[PDB]
Amino acid sequence: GINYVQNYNGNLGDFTYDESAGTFSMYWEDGVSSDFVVGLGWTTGSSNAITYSAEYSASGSASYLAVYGWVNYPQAEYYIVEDYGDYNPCSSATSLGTVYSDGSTYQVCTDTRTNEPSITGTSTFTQYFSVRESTRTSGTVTVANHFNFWAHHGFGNSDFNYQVVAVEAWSGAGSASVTIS
Repeated sequence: GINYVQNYNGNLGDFTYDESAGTFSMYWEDGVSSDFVVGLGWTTGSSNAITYSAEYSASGSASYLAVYGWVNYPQAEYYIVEDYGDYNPCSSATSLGTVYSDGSTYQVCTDTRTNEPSITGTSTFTQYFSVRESTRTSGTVTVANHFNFWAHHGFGNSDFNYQVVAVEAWSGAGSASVTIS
């Protein structure tokens, strides 16, 4: 029951959505050289499972097909990356382990962003990432398995701000078309 539309620089590409149908698409087939994050979701996140289906094409693009959201305190930005382009965030970040969920292992890592854009303006926050090793573009994400693993490493696992299925990119070109079931 979609009630939040995520649009962070959606203007850099062609973002279309229908909250009633639970569908959206994003074309950035001419390329982008700045960050966008677009998607559909809920004003308050939870640990309920999310089922989605997508056509996602982002080879040669620093991009993610991800469940994305925030925790108010301790302030954290989080990603459960189902598929991605050229860039793996865990290659550079502090490794936390591996979690197994919904048919694959996920590399888990963390990072700290200082004086960067956040749900409160500009601030310092922690990032948690689960990056799928056998990437896919459809399935169920049992969000609770990721939240419970990250909670061992300081993730607040309560006091949630928004949560969306999102497409992000900051370079390259591609397209995406997603349905949330």
